[PDB]
Amino acid sequence: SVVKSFKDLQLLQGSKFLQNLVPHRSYVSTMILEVVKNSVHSWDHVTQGLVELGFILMDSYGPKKVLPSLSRMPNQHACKLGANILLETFKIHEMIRQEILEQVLNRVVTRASSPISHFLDLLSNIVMYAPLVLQSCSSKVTEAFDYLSFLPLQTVQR
Amino acid sequence: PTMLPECFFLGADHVVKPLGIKLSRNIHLWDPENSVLQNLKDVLEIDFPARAILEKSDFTMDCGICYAYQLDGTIPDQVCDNSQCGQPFHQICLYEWLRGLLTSRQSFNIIFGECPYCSKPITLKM
Amino acid sequence: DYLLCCIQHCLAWYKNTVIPEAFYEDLDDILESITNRMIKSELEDFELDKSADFSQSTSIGIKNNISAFLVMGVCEVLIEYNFSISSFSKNRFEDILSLFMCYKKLSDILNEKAGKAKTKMANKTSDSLLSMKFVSSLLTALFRDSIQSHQESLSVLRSSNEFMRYAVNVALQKVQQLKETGHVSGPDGQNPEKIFQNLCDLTRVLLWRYTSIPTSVEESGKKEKGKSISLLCLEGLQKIFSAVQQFYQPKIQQFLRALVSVTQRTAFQIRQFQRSLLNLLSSQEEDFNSKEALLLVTVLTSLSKLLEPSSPQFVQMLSWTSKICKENSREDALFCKSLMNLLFSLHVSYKSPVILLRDLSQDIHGHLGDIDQDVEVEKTNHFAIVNLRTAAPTVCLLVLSQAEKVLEEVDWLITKLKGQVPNQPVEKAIIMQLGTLLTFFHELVQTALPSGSCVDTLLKDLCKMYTTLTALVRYYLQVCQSSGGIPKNMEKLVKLSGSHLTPLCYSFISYVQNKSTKPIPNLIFAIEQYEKFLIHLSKKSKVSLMQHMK
Amino acid sequence: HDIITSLPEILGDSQHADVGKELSDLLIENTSLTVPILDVLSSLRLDPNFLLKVRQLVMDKLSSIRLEDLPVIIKFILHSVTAMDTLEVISELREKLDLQHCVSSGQSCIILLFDVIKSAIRYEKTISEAWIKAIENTASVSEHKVFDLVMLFIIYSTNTQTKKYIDRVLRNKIRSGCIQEQ
Ligand SMILES: [Zn+2]
Ligand SMILES: [Zn+2]
Repeated sequence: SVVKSFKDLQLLQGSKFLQNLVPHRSYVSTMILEVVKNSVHSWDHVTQGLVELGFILMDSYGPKKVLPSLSRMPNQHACKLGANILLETFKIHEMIRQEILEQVLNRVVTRASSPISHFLDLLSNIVMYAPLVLQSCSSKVTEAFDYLSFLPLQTVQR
Repeated sequence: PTMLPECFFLGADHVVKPLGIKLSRNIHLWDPENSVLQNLKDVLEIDFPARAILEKSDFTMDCGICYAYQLDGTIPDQVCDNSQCGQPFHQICLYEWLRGLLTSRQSFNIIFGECPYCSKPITLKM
Repeated sequence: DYLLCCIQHCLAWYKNTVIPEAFYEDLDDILESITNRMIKSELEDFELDKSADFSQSTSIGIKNNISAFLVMGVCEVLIEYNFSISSFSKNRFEDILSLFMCYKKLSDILNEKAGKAKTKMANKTSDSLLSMKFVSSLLTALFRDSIQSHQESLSVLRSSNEFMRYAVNVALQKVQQLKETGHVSGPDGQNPEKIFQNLCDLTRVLLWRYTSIPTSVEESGKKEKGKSISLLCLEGLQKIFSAVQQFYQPKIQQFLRALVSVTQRTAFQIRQFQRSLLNLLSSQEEDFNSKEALLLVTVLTSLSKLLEPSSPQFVQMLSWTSKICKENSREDALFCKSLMNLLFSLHVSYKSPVILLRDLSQDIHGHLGDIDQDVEVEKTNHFAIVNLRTAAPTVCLLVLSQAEKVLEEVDWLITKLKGQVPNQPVEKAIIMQLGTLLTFFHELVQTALPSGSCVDTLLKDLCKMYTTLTALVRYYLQVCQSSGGIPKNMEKLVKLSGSHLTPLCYSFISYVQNKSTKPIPNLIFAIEQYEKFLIHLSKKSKVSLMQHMK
Repeated sequence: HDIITSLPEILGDSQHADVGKELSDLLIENTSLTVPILDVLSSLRLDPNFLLKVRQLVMDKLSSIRLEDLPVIIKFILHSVTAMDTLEVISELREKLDLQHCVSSGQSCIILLFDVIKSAIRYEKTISEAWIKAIENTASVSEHKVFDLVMLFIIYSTNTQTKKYIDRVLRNKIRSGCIQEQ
């Protein structure tokens, strides 16, 4: 549905003929993000699905083609949807922290073969936003330091 | 000591949020040459009260269930997220209360329920 | 090389910052000795060009290549140092010129040595070590600065050719680096704001050099007409604007305040750029530097991304572009290709192009003629940029690809209307579009195309046309029980497709097959499916649509 | 303890092997100094062949290490896996460990242990698939120990590609009369 969303939106925006005819319907992206704002309060059962979802988005539509319209925009926006989600949640749902964090790191460390640019970008945003929330989840960092020896160079500095 | 201590905030979730946000965004401005207070003041960008009146300011500071202070070391700390109630409680009293009621549902370490006094959504994390 | 670069940056920082004692002078006098001796050094101190010919066979050739690049980098770093010492001493500029002459000699040696083998090594196009901070300074000093305390001494550097093309090459290497990575090489190529600042300043410099001094000032030589500095600065401009849209989209206003919303700024910039393109074209040059024209239309395409399709300046752009399409002949395929690309890109965000596609197809039909060699049609009045060598190989492909885009959009519409069952105006706009595409194909099928990509693409697009008609009549089979009857406009559409299109389709199949694998079977499959489903529709619609078919 | 850890800054790139040898000679001699030796030896420059010998040399003495250190040793063992040796070393480890002897004192160190494993298998996939085979393939002996359940649970808890595989294994185990109440 989310891919379809973005295909639709790309086709619309490139094209005024469709913009004249179709009334601007909200896109699924937007709906999900709005879910997340309403999510804030008391919605543990939705958020725990959210996280899984977003990581499915990232896993699936992280880049591969360097190791165009069609492969970039509804993939780039998929991945960065993932990211937007998980950041927005990480602002407000303070109990699914260390599981974003640990899942990020889980995709950081080992792969180094699939391009992983997006994950560190995510991680940067995550951390910058509140690092004080990682002195509550600190151990999860120090065990990736034990793998810092084994990592390609661009990965480590960044 | 001058280094940042582990710190966090009790009270109203709607009141606590701008403190955590402001801390998080400005925490890089923390500086370990000053004092803890002199750092905290420009980091959290607020002042403290110096003995407003610390024995009785103007609040029945008791639990409002057990109507005591000092139940077994514990302090009134868990409060309502409401301007009109703001009623403190104890962890123990409010836990036993919410665990009874039919409305309450338990996630992993959290229980959501209704404040005894005002019947507004109140959270307890064990 | 890199060591000295670091050193001199450190020492410049030490001067500027640390003092506001008896240590930095050591390094100063070391450098000054290196300067004075490297001046009167030449090439047999390092046994270069003469004793070892830098061969990529031997170890010693590798030694000489590595050494030469080290030297070149050293040369550059002392250029930076000698510049950084004083306020524009003549003697130090003579030293810099001498260093540059050494460097450029080495460059023309290495160019010969990459002329023996191929330019497969990216080692002479390896980075310079100059800071982008530096290069901004260098170009400001060369072009804009006219302070007499510096003028007498800089006028020797201004007097260069090779030096000036070197200077812009350096900036271009920084820009290419900034595009390909996130950032550029040298010092403070990792804080983005500093890189942005140097971007803006480079941009101002190259704009000034392009606009103030024109391109028609080439008094160097007829080899330098593809290598003019007035060309290189505009090339840089193009890469800068692309790079800054790509990386620094949320700062274009503060990017433009170097050069009020985006509309008026961009409009004023476009007017100057497009006047530049006009005077280049309106010069009516028979030699015709197509490189500069291609780059001018490229930059205009790049800039036109920040005009809103609702702005009057957007419409000014579109009218101007269509005017260029209506006037200037300019016999070079890539000019026409880039310009038509621009025209369509601007046009479609204003309205559907199927009229223009039809008119362009009319032009195509004019010049080539027909299959039967007995249709005299010429409609050159419509669009001047249509030639024997342009419109036949080239324009057909673009106009058909755009028509394919139109068919994809109307296909999406047809899909949404099938799934839906907001009703009437949707189908009305759809059938309007489809009628104009049908007249478009009426013009295209009549033409005689060359046997290259043109014929198979035309047949494939006509297969897409029949598929769209199939989806349409399928939707009518879907809908005709609920409403009951067919709208008159659909009857007109199917009449025009029966009468106009299909006979000439058959004639074109015969014409392509007579002249001597899958698309033509696919086409006859599509046409038979169309006829079958039209039989179904004409029975289940209570309207006789086979009297219009033959 | 101090001088040993300082060893690699001191020595040049030549006289390493004999030190490795001599240190391995100390390692069979004294168990107290497993950890720091292994630390040093991961840091010095050795032949791959010597490493493998030291791997087997530590693993026979795996019961003997006082509890505290046991974690860090396995860290070593499980960085020091190739794709191909996986199953022998894993099978040996799975055999040799106990969880029975060890037991705040016992439990904390065990918890750390399982962390180390958790880490290992999180951050390197092949350990997981091999490890389950080393329980599945040891269907024979009824005598299976506390460990094997705990580890199956853990791997179910982590990476989820394996869940179906674990499930099938656990069924085959139950019907077969291996896995039972006690
Ligand atoms: Zn109480
Ligand atoms: Zn309340």
